[PDB]
Amino acid sequence: SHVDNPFVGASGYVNPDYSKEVDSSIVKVKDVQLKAKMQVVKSYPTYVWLDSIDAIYGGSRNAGRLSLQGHLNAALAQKKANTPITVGLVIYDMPGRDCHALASNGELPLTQAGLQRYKTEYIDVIASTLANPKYKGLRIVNIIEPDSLPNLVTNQSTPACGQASSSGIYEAGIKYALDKLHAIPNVYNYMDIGHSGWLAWRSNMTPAISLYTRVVQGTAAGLASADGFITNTANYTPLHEPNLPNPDLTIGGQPISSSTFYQWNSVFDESTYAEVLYNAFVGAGWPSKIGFLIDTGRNGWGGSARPTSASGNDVNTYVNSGRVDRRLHRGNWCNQSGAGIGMPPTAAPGGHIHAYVWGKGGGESDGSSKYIPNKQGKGFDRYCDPTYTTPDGTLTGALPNAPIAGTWFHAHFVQLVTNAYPAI
Repeated sequence: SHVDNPFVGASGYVNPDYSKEVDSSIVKVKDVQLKAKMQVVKSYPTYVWLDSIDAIYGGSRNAGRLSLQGHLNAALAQKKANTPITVGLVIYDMPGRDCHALASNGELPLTQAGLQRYKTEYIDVIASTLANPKYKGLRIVNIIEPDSLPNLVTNQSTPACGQASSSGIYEAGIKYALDKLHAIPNVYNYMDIGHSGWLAWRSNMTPAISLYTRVVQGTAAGLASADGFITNTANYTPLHEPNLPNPDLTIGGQPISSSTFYQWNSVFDESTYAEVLYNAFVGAGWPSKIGFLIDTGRNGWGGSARPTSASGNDVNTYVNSGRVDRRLHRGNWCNQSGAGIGMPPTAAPGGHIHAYVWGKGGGESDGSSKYIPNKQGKGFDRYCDPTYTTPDGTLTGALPNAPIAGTWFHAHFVQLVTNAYPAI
């Protein structure tokens, strides 16, 4: 029943809510070739974010979206005979969610009372829904709480993150999620582990690896509770930086890793990141068969200005000429301009990569560019404000006139399709 890599030989569930979002853009554009590229984009599986208790129930409780059961019912109707199918879910309601965000939309407080709600009203309801014999023929693939554990390693100076650590609540929430979800034999769990590479940098690697190891080892099944890891969830870092294959290359006596853009971080892309983590986890005693997912929904960095080479007599000129990631700063995560769709969802593309997945479907907003009245409790994170100067000293790169988090952003969508790499 429980196979090593649930993506092998399997189709994927195509979410009709994402299709309906895409359709809303198709009818606005008169370019029939662009319409066609959008038809193709909505043919790909996209992950379903359970970003609140309300998201489990759908309907009027969640902006008209399908309930969890509605998703699982639709998945049944898409399953081909004698062919497995994966249903992608994002488990995303940690107490004190997004401790490093300027404005988190997480509903649950970072308290023991918050944790008990997480257990009873969120995880337990999801787990009992997934355990229904009606759905035994589906393979459920979970992205486990993005934007949670890595902050305990890199952002402990932020008070909310220091408290997520010292309270034990993040670790308690992950353990409970893994215990209840791994107990269902057709459920596969992939631990979110960020994207930047800062988790692997210098004195961060040991606490990062030991943190993930300690949390999963303490579950009932130990390391078997996690089938693997996922990087780049909802972010933009490219699969490869093809013009900068060697971070140690020196120009003017300095390695290009020391350019402004990388700030001494030798991990330039998600392929390098996943391999660095894989080797470290195997070094910590994880089984060699662990797999990595990479979210490639918005990390293509294509279009007609994508660099094809690198040149320059100093590391900054060189790196900036050649990097396909065109962001002002690798810390800019919201509604990024210039970004394009990346690799389509792809099973077992090579090595220890179990799959390329569209963790976040391109076109949905990362947050509004102002505070917009809404009934979902979605706020205004200045990292979504195009005019905001971040603590890193650059603007955000976010697209202007953005709607609230998790709702459709037509202008970003058109841009993402136009700039797809590979092209649609």
